[PDB]
Amino acid sequence: SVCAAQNCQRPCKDKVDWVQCDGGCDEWFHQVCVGVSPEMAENEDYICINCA
Ligand SMILES: [Zn+2]
Ligand SMILES: [Zn+2]
Repeated sequence: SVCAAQNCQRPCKDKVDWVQCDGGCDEWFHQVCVGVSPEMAENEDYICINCA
C-alpha cells in the first residue's frame, strides 16, 4: 500500500496520523512524506499540490 505523494517515504507507524486532501482528490498523504506538521492536521484544511 503506497499513499499519495510525489515522494512517499512509505513509513508505517501506529502513531502516525495521516492527512486527506479534501480539495478534490480525497487521497491520503503522510505528514512526513508530503511535508505536513501534526499541528496543521488538527487545525487546518490540507490542500495538496494537485488541489493547489
Ligand atoms: Zn506517504
Ligand atoms: Zn488533492
